[PDB]
Amino acid sequence: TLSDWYNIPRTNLTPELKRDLQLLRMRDVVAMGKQFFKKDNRKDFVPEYCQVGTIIAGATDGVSGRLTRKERKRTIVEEVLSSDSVSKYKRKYHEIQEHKKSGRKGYYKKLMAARKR
Amino acid sequence: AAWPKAEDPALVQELLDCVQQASHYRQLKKGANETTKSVNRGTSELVILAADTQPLSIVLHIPLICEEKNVPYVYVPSKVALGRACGVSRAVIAVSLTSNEASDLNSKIRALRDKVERLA
Amino acid sequence: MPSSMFFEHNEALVPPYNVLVDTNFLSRTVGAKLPLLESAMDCLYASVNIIITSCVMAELEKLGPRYRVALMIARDERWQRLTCDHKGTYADDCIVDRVQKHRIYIVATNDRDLKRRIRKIPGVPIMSVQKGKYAIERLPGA
Amino acid sequence: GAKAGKKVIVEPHRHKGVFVARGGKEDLLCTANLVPGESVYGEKRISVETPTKTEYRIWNPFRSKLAAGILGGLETIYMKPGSKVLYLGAASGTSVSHVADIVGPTGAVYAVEFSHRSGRDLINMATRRTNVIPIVEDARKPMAYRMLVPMVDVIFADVAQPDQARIVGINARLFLKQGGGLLISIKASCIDSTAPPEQVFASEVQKLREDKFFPKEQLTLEPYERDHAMVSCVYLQKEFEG
Amino acid sequence: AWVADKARFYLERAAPELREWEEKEIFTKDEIRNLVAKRSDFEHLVLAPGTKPTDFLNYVNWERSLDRLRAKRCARLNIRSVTSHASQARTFGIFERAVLKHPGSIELWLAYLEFAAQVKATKRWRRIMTRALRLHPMNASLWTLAGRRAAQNGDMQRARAHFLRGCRFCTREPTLWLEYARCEMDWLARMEAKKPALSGAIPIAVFDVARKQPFWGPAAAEKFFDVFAKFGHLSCHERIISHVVTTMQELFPNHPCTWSVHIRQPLVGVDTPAFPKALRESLARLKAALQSTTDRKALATKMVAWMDGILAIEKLDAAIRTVLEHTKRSL
RNA sequence: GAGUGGCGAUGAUCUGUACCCCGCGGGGUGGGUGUCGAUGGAAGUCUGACCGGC
RNA sequence: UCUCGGUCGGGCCUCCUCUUGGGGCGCCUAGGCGGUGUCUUCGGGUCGCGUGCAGCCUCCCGUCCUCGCCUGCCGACAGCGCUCUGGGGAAUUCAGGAGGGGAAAGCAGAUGUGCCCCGCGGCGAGACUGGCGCCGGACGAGCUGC
Ligand SMILES: [Zn+2]
Repeated sequence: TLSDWYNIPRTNLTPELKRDLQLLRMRDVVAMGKQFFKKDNRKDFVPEYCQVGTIIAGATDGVSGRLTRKERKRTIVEEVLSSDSVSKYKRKYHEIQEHKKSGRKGYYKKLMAARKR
Repeated sequence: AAWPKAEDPALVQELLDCVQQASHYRQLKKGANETTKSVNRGTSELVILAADTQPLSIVLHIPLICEEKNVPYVYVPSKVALGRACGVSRAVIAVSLTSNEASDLNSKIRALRDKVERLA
Repeated sequence: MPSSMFFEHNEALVPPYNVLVDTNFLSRTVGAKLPLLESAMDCLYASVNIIITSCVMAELEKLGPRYRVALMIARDERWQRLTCDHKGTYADDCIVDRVQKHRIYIVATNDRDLKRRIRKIPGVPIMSVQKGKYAIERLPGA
Repeated sequence: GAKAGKKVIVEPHRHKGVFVARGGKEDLLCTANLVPGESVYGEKRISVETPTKTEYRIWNPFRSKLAAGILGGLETIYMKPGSKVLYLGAASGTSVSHVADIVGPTGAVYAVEFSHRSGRDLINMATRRTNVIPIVEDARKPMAYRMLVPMVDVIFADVAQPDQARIVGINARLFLKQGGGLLISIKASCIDSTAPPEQVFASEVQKLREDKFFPKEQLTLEPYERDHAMVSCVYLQKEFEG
Repeated sequence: AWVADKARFYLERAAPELREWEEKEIFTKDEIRNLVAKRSDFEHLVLAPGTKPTDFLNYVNWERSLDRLRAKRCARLNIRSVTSHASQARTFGIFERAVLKHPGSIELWLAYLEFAAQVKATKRWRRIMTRALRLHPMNASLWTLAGRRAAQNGDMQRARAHFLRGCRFCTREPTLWLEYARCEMDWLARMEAKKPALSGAIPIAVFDVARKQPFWGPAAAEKFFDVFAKFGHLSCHERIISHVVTTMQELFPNHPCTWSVHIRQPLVGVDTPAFPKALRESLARLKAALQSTTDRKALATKMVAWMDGILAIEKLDAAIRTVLEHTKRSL
């Protein structure tokens, strides 16, 4: 616990918190080009002191600036999975997989069958 | 409560004239509520009120948020003169006037709140 | 990146122009017999305030009484005595420190050393003296 | 964007007592709530328990020049838990509440304001928090509250005055320590409206410098404000704490 | 800490009297070993950083009892021309260093005034006195002690200087007003005892001016009657008592303090046919007063305190003694 | 010849709580709600023969 | 006991006696393995709709097929960096360095006390005077410092 940062405890590193930290170094891929971020390329993304909180309330925004009962979800990764563009994630993923199966081994196996046939 | 009271020897006249020119450049938020929105949103470059308000408490609230946003405010003694200074056909009780990047109007706002800073 | 720059154009320098004066320039204008405020005024067509750092008056005073005329014209009480606080009393590093910080000033110099030193940092004017008048390098006005 | 109820973790910032709350699509600078459960002016804030208690008011660079400097990339802010800060031009006590959240329970904020109405909201906030003192006086008369303010570590200066360097000059000549912190917000349109803002900023720096401060850095607050500078300097020494 | 250096000055400053005590036959050599080592331990304790007024008074008590030990041992060995003034000068040094380090310590200030009074250092006592009053001006103990010792020395003008400045400062408690009526009427007791003094309107001015003060209350006015109620052998004590009772029965006329002085008022100038006469006069005022509509519980407690407040006197009618016991039972 | 009644910056108007079935009226599910329920569901109630002293 | 000249010595000074055909620990990486996720292909299982034909249809399991991702371990060659009485961890002994916090943290001239006479001076009531509404002289009861 930091003594001059008002006792933020050390990171109780769980696999869900580690998923959330991965998502926070990877938020540029999440907002798929609609929003770009401060490029933060440090090697160890897990900090020394963290504390998982929630936004409570602004006293001027309660109509549109407030999550609902079916959206106050449990992790940041569950929020990203709850949001849209998940089929957009899968679409870009199969562009990438279709480019990484380019000429690798099913290609040369098709060539061997084409010659031997 | 009108301690930044503008003087009728032509400082009021330059205030209302710059109100009219900002009204012709569409830089003008009229009325107390829209003035309050411009100050709270921080678009405001200068703000005039009217001390001829019949209860002046209904415009006493914006000097608070103008002190918070650090924008100059000053009172002219007639809401009717402010009202047809805007060109409204009703009485405008408190007006706010914003600016942009490049205008001679923005220069006139600059010299005008220089005079308001000579008051306050 | 400093305020009021648009791709190596300082819009922050506008009349009344500020001008840091160097010992090179005070020596070569008292040598060229060319009065300082009227010929900077005449080469910029605009009201200037000339500023003379204590490194510059320090170096002119370190130069001996051969240059007592250049010192007595350098201590014109019209002018802004810009007091510096650093140990060296070395004018070229004081000027490039100051111009590098604020990037408002016009630097009146003649030496290839310092002129070549502040051609490297963008948006600063260099005022020289070509034997009958002054010259301005990179102020895109007059 | 930063909707109420989104999960957002909090890590410390580089400064002492300043926190940064990283969420999925955004990040939010925030301080630690000194009086928990209460927002001052109606702002979003963050609650978290140790692994009820921990609370973090979200701090706005549009309503605070000091948050505009911390998001503006300031080297030091001179204020830490335990400091004594002399706040100048304290309208309604909003940024005074964030400074009071930085210096915490053992610190002390000495809020000065001229206006009586912002005096009243300042007495509301300063009745809620016990490290801030309310002083409703003229900042041009420091001998009015010379019985109220001891030698402070930091002076924060946000006044919209043409004689800003003189006001902060005499306030530092009465109340600021040997080698003191000073952090001034400057409005070039407020000092000299017909001059270019870099020249107004450099001239105010020179007036502090012949007022015997020592400028460490200058940054302009310009994704969040226009023609505003934040000058960080140190009184009578080159290095801060002495 | 340079405590060994500054302590080395005070020890080497103490050395030639130890020389003279070794060369006179008064102390012996191992006694001086114990003496030098204990002087040293005190000097390092005293010049040490974290010190206390207890520590300064420990070394004052020990150094001064050393001076008395050398005095009695000197009287044993019939020595003369050995003197005490390095001990007294040294003790003034311990005190000056004491009230220089802990000046907000009235144990130190009153003890230093006690030493300066016991060594017959009067002018120095007044200088210490003024320094003590300047650092503790809200202390009725010090203002009272200055005024009283000034009065017993005999300079009543300087006494009134210390007192009137005292009544200027100590104005929360009535205490110093009580001691200035007590000392000014002590002076009028001296003046009428030696026989301005014939009128004596000064404590009446203390009374009527004392009306306008933040302490001015009925119980405190009863303490004024407890002050003025002594020295009944005077010229105008009936006039002063009568002004006190009259003014309280003009300003607070519904209080058991005013009824209590309405009881005890004829018993001022007494100490004997008038004693049962004014005692039964106080029974007429008593029976007239206990029935009065006022704070009857407070008058009952005051008169239990007063009937108990007579009992140590002798030569009284036992019927009166028993019937006042039954009146305490009845109330 | 006299006395009353009369919009708007001291805030007019406009996009926007949904769709659908009918003659300003009525109906099928909304979504967010705020309650008390409920029997209903997630949802099932650890291991079982040694260990300590000497 | 005043100096001078000379000489394969030394003190003194200089630059070599270090920078390795070397080792250790890392970085990088072809790749391997572990955890794990899709895509193709076929076979089953299933919520539901429709005509309960034809089918449609959300979900689940396996196979085929490969590609992929882990602050994951291992990692050859080539290359690079740090270091070498090899490299780590703990216990303690010793030698230093930096920073915080606390502390009246205060030896600028260190002469016992009291009275009286002198000397120098300070407050100070009260009193006169010169010159131009002021400034100045020069008297002084008393009290006090040194
Ligand atoms: Zn310089």
